[PDB]
Formats: sequence, structure tokens, C-alpha cells
Amino acid sequence: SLKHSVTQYLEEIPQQVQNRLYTSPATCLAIYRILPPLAKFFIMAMVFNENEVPLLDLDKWVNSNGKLQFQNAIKSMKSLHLLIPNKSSGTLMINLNPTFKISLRNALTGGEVQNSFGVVVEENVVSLDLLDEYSANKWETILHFMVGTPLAKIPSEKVLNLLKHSKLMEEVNSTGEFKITNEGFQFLLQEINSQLWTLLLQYLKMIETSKMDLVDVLHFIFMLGALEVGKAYKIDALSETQRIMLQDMRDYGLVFQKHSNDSIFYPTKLALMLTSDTIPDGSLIVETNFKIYSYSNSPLQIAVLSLFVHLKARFVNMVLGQITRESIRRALTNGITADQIIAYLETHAHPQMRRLAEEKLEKKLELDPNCKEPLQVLPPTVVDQIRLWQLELDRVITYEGSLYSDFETSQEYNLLSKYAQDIGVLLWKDDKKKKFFISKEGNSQVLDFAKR
Amino acid sequence: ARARKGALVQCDPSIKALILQIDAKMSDIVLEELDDTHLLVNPSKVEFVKHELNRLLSKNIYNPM
Amino acid sequence: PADFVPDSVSGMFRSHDFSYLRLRPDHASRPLWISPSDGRIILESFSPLAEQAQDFLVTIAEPISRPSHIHEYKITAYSLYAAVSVGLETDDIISVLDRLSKVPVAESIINFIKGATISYGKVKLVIKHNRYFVETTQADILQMLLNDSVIGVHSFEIANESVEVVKKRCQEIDYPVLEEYDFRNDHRNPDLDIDLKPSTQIRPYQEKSLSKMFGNGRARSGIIVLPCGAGKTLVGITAACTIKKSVIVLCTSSVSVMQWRQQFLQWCTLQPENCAVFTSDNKEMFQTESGLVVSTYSMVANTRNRSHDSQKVMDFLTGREWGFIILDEVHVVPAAMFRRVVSTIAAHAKLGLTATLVREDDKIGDLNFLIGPKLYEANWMELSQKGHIANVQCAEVWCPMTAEFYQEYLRETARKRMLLYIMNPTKFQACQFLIQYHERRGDKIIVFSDNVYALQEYALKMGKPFIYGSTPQQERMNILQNFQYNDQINTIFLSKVGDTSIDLPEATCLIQISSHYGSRRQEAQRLGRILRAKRRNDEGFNAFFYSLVSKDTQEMYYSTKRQAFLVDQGYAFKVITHLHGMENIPNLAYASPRERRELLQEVLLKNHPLIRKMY
Repeated sequence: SLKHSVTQYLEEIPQQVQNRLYTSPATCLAIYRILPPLAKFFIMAMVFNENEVPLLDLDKWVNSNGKLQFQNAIKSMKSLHLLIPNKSSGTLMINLNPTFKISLRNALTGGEVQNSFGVVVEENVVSLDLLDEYSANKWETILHFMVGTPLAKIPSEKVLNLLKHSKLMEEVNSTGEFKITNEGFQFLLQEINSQLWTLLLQYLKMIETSKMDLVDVLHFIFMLGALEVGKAYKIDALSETQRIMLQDMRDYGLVFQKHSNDSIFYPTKLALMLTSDTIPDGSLIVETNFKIYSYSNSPLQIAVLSLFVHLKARFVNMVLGQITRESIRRALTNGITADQIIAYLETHAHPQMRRLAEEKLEKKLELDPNCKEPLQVLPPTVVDQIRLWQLELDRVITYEGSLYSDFETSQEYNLLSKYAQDIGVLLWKDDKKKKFFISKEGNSQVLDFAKR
Repeated sequence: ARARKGALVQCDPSIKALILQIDAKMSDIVLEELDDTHLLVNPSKVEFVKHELNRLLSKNIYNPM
Repeated sequence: PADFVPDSVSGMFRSHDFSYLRLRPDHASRPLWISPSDGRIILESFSPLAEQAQDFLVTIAEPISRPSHIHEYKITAYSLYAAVSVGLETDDIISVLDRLSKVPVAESIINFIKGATISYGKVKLVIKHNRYFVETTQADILQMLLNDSVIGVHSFEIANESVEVVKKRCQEIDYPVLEEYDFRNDHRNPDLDIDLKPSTQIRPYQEKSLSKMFGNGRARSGIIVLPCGAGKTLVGITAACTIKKSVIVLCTSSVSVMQWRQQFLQWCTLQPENCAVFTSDNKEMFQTESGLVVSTYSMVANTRNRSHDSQKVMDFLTGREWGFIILDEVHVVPAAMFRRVVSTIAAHAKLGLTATLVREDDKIGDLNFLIGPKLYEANWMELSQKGHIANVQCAEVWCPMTAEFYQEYLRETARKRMLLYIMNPTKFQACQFLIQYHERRGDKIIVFSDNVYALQEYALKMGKPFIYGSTPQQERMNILQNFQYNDQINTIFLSKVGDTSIDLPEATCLIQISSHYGSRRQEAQRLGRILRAKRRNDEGFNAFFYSLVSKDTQEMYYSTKRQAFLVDQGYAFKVITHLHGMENIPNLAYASPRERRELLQEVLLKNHPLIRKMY
């Protein structure tokens, strides 16, 4: 999800880079909040004592019914190099990371922080009407480009290059237009905090140039996480790499700046959803005749429905759309699975759908209490039709490779088939037909075995 | 002990029968017959086989506007 | 438009972006959305003031679809004629629509209401002395119509056979014809003492349909559609008792004629000497000054050389001005000379009673020219949830066609392809398993298949009796009695004989092996044979509909076309690609490959007094 993704990314960071990452107190503070609550408790119990602590004391801390969470906390700690285990006098001695401990203690008690939380210049603008509006404008611009609606304003080439180079949001030059992948629509499903985190992790994957310092970028990301919306911060405390990635975040909408090359910058609300989160819009109604009435006026929620719903009419409250076969085929040719569509239809279901499903389940349990059924909030007919269209798209599955036959001897064919079975590239073998199939990636091994 | 160029598909016997009659229509579609469920489609026309198969089965599909 | 700049997401709305309508501040109370493009009304049922809007919409608009949450209505000309006929003035409709809608009512919709509601009741077809007259209270409306002049206070007589042409032409012009019978003020026709028996109770939806028919105190000619077993016959009896004039009832089968005579003699105070039957066996007429005649469409509309007695009876029917005609199964009226029964019979009020108001051609829309506007659409799911009709569980079993049968299916003509996809052995196995499972559940099962050869083959394979056209009528009655009473007879196979109006025992399960193309009428007629089961009062009871269709064939196309009408009614056809226990059943029909090959071969091989001793 969100904490797992950043935890895995910080796991992929090498140890000497992690020790350099623990210099700024703001980075240590943001990293500390990602840990499990048992891990956070043990770190904060271990910060204030300078002496090294036995691991058996931490084992005695944890109750007998939560030992698996203790093992998870120790594994997450040790793998993230917050602990340096020590083996002296036959005891599994545990010492906290000294840079992390010093930076966290300085963050809490206050002291030397080298402006890791920035400096406030006390000149401010309105947050909801300007900062939130700018962040929503940039976010809706990039999302509207990515879902494929026509736009008079398109985002800059930096995020276009990032989206083209991402695992998602594929593009073909033969037609000249930009396409959503399975991960492109998957990106829409989670709430915007982990959307921003996925974009930032992909950006972190692609900052490999010498002009980019990884630790400075991570410090800046956690620093923007630490700031408060509605107050400007002076740019002079930042590095030039941090300054130009501040410019790139201003392009992305994380931060507002009144003018380019200004001395101050205003973090937006998307900076504070970067740490943690906190009828609705987009709430929809599905009927058995595949009609959709989705109570949304935001153009983004309408545009994401155009991926798989044939829209017919639009009011201020909802758009009148119909789940047709060709609209779902349009979604399926873009790689969007039926499960993703059904999950989107479930997560935006109307409260009236919820209460009707609750009433049906209440009537069902009192009639047959022996069996328990899941809450089918949306009608099973439309779900079955979506899965049927998914299956009818995939009536055939294609694998390219090679089939070897016309063998006069059974033993040579058996030996080649079992050799292909050993390397795990075989898809068919049969001694009656004297034919066995291998994948295109598996062609080379069997072919060099046959040649030699 | 010879080799060829070819691509495998997996299908139920109905789609097998469709691509059989398509091979009867256009000769360079399938090379040889594997089971009632496995085929060896020519890789240069596999996309053609898909683009034709998805349009021929549409006549079993009611399509209102 | 209202000086509204379009949004970036207005592109995929082909001039259907209605965002320029400014939403009202108190919109959440109002349940309506009005589309200016086509007059479509979107009604939300969960909101407050919904039923108080739902009755208004079903009075003024035609319901396209009525699902659980969001209801969709269409404002059409005939619905507006019905709305103004019951006393709703235009200003009242406009003001109530404005009050009940979130978005303001567009001027296009308001002008549509103005145009359709005005010029109503100008031209009226009245019948005087068995002779048609078209009448107008305004003088110049007679003179303005000059294209179709079939002339034979201000009125002129038209010919009897040209009434349909006049109605179509005046519907093309903006002067629709008012066809209402003021039976209270009609003293020329001799009345009847017919009245409902006090022991007969009438359900509220039947009362609502008759209030749609008799809203303004005058009998309005039109069509009332009700499900099978919801009591369309009782509605006919009750309308006949309301008009209290001479009644002629047209049916499609002679057994339906006898059933209608029985229902008239049972449900109301009609003496048998006032009733008469015009069939092949029965041709004597009632001798009283008024009464009932029941007959068949083919008998009245027989262009062939009818017998002398039948000619005398038809002369009696034509020479008598009837006060009421009941056209049972009105969906067969738009046929070639079944159309002529509304012209050969001079009837003041014309009521069409049906369950399947669909035809596979476009002639179903001609009934408003023939009979009248659609008076009442019965909500089938409202009747199912109130226990008036059975709560059927519609399903569509997908039978995968075998390899050899499909190989023979591709290289064949359509007529042979038909029988070849009907007789696939997986459909045999699925039908056998369903018969066994629902016979263990103690359900009366009726199996439908239009192919006679397939019907006989399935019945012989499964050891169950079959009924079709050439079976003797006494054998058909014996098999029906055995199905109704003998516990060992729980499955009877039926051909298209069961689709039409014949008497059947109550059944709670149905399997449709084959069908007649994409006949929505036949599909809904077959569903009606399990819609009136006695077990409706039992809690948790459900009837079962199965449409066994063969995979990757034209049977998918025809089955979807048939189920279009039932999903328009609101039924949900759940597909079944897996039956749990197919392999565990003891005896499988054509499990062995040799048996399937033999079946394939069989289906393929299916296709001077003294000189008089000389003679």
C-alpha cells in the first residue's frame, strides 16, 4: 500500500546511504512514523538511554500473544538498519543507530537541526482559495491528460517523460496518442496520498543523473511532509539540486510559488497528504439494465467513467451513462481488468445500494442461517456480465515459440521434453503426438542443447 | 528431427473449428493440427487471426446502439 | 444554453451536456431530473416525495424502465393525451413538474407540453346508426383537412374501412382523434343489467388500470397490459360491467372463447341467455335486445367463403352497434386482416388486453391507431413483490457445443444449423440434470421446444410425455390431467401449442430447449405459464425459468433478442455456465463418444345410376 511501498524503497537504499539519510532530523522524524507501532514504541524507549540494550529485554517487553508483531518489528528495524546488533559476552546486544538517535533526540528536544524543518518568512497567502486551488489545478491537469480527455492545457514535458518511462501510461507513436495501461487505471483506485507516493517513488527511481543527489531529494520530500500549509518558506536553506527539484514539484503541484526564481515557496495541501490521510462525489447507482447514474460534477470523475461507461447525458448532479459491451471492450483493450472495474463500481456505490444490500442480506440470513453470503452491494447480473465480457475478450491465449516433432526415436523426444520440463519453459508435452512446445524465451536453451 | 517457425494458441474446440474454417478460407493461417484444443498458428498472422475472430463472433452478439 | 461555457469533459456528450441548468438550492428534496433533449424524466425512488411524484409521472409519462433505485420515464404525445383526458390542465402539469424537478424545466419541454396538450379533443370519431362520423366543435378544422378526403355540430361521414387511415392521417397532423365513449349519456344503445357479483374482489392494480380507463367518467379506448395470472380477464369483466352495454369479446383460440364465457358467467351477474358464442360448433345468438358474444379473431376476420349460418351471424354482428369490444391478446390485431376486426365491428369502446405487447415487426405501434393509447403498463416487479404473480428466477444456461456438432454446424445452411444447435448433447445433459434436480425438489416442470423432432427426441430420451399439434385432444387432456394430479408425472414437454392461449396446469419450473427465432412475445408468453403458480403465498417460494441455449451460435443472438423484452420488464437473466453435479448424475444423455456420434449421424440423416358401380 502506502507504508509498505516507502518501507520497501527505503529498504532498497544501501546502508551507507541510509546513515547519510539520518543526518537531517526531519527525515528521521518522517521515517519514524512509517514504522510499526511496536517498532515506534521500542525506538522511543531506546532513544533516551545512551547505553546499549539487550534484545532479551525487548522480548520480555512483548506479551506472549503478540510475538509475531515483535518479530515483524525487529525484522523491519534490522532490515532498515535502525539497529546495529552486537555480539559481546554471548548476548545479542542491541544498539540504536547513533545518527538516527541523535537526530531524533534533536528533533524532539529542540536544538541543532540545520533548518531541516525550513524557515518561515511570515508572509502568507490564502490556503483554500489559492494554494488548494493551485494544487487541485495541477493535479486535475495531469490526471485529465493521463485519463485521455481533450485538454486546452497539457502538463509539461517532465511529467510526460516520467509517465512514458513509467510502468504505467503507455504510448504508441504509430497512432500518435497516449494510452492508459492496467496500472494506469489502477493508479486511479487508491486515494491521492499513495498516488503521489507512487509518482514520487517512480521519480526517485528515475533520478540517476549526476545532477541529482538521492539523499537531498529524500530530505526535501520528508521536509515538505513536515511543513505546514499556508506559510512561505525561504529557499536559501536548500541546495541547488533541492532548488531545481523544488521547481519540478512546483510543476507537479506539491508546492506553490508566486513566481519562478522567487525566494519563497508555499507548500500546498498535497504536501501534507504526503505523510498520511487526513453523499460523497462520484457516488454511483447501478441497475440491472446496466444504467449508471454517478452523482459527480467533477470532470475527473466523469472522465474516468468514460473509460468503461458509454455516457449518454450529463446533468449538474450526475452523468447518465450505460455500461455497454463496447465500452467495456474499450476498457479491456486498454488492459483494464474486470476486477478493477468491479472494484471501482463497488468503492463508489451509492448509500442506497448499501442499504438495499443490507436489507437483502438481513432477509437472507433469517431464512438460511446455515450459510453466510458476502455483501453483494451491486447487482450480480452486471458483475457476471462484466466477467463474461472479460472472458470473451480472452477466448484465445497466445504463446509464441517452437514445437519439435518428426522424431523417429521415442527416447530422444522424451529426453528433450524432460530437459524442457527441467528448465521450466515447456507448455505442452505429449508422447502420443511426439510434440512438445516451449516458449520464445525458452527456445534458445533447447536449441543450443539440440545443436550441441 | 526438423524445425519450423510457428506460434501456439489455446482454445476450446469451438474456436478451434472457427480457425479451422478460416484456414480453409485463407491458407497461410495454421501449419498443422495439434489437438482439439492446441494449434500452431503462423506468427505473422496471429494478430490477423485475433482481428478476424473477434469480428466474426460478433454475429452471435446483439449490439443495440 | 444559459450563457454557460462548456467544460473540458463536455466533449463526449453529443449536445447532451445539460450543465447549463442551474441546480436549485432545495434540490435534494426534489426527485426529478428533466432532459431537454428528448423529454426523458429521471426519477429517484429512494428520495422523499417519490411516490407522490411516481403517480404523477405514471399519469403523464410512459415508463421506459422501472428498476429499484432510479426510474426512467418518457414524456410522449399519447401520455400527454391520457394526462389531459383525466382532467390535468397544462399549467398544472408544468407547475408540478417545475416543483418536483431539481433542474429548471427547459423551454423546449414546456413548448412540447404546450404543443402536444393543445389541439386535443378537436376531432372526434362518433358512431351514429352503425355509421362512422368524424366531428369537430370548430368549423374550420373540417375545411383545413383536404389531403385524405374519404367523405361519404360540424361533421362529415367517413367510410367504415377508412377509419384507420383517418386516424393515422390525423395523428400525422397535430389534431389527434378523441376516442371516448360517454356510455352514461348514450341512450340509443340498449343497456345491460350486467354487474359484478358481490363475492368477487378486485385487486388494487386492476382498480388503477380501470381508473386509467374510466378516469373522466367516459370509457376511453385503449390497451391495458397485465401479466399472465394477474387477472386481465377480470379486468375485462369489470370494464364490461362498468360500461353496461352490449359486449363483443374476440379471442385467439376456441378454448379461450369458452374460458371467457365461463369467466363472464362466473364473475358477474350475466344470465346465460344474454351470452352467446360464435364458434364452429356454436352459432346461435342471444335473442335479447343486448348481451354478450364471444368469438375468435379468425372467425370474424374470415375472408374465405364462410357458411350460410356464419354469414347470418356476421351480418347480425355488423348490423348491430356494439357498445364495447374486448380484444384479448391484442398483439395479434396488427396482422394482415386481423386488423380489419376493428372496422368490421362498429364498437364505441375498444379495450385491448394482453401480456405481451411486442411484435418482431414495427406494426406494434399501429395499435394506437387501431385500438387506442397504452392505458396502463403493469409493473411486473411490483406485482411479484406483492405476491400477485410468482417471483421467477430467470436464468440462461450456456451449453457448450461439442466438437463434431460444431464442425457440422459451421458447414451447413441455416435451417439445418437450427436443428443442429438444438440437439447438442450438452443441452441434453443440462436439461436432464435440471429435470432431475427440480423433480427432487417437487416442482412441476414444463419444457418448451418449438422444434417438434427435438421435442420428441428429448421426451423419448428422458421418458417424459410430450404434447404438440398433431397429438389428439383427448390424449392432450389426459396428459394434462396426469401432469396436474399424478405425482409420477412432473415433467411434460410442450411445443408451440403451449405458447398460445391454451389451458395448462400450474408449473413452477420451465426449461426452454428451443425457440422461434427472437420472438419476444413467445418468450414472455412462456414465462407467463409459471407466473401464476399457487405457491405464491408460501414464503421463500420462487419459480424457475431456464433458457437452455448453445454456446457460440446464433442461439445466443436470438436468446438475447428474446430476453430484451424481459429485461425491459426488469427481470435479470443470470447466466449459468456451470451446473454442480453434471458428472455425478447417474445416467447422462449421450455421455459416450459413440452415442454422440450416433446422435450426430441421426441428426444429419434427419435432413345413369348403373354406371356408378365403377366409382
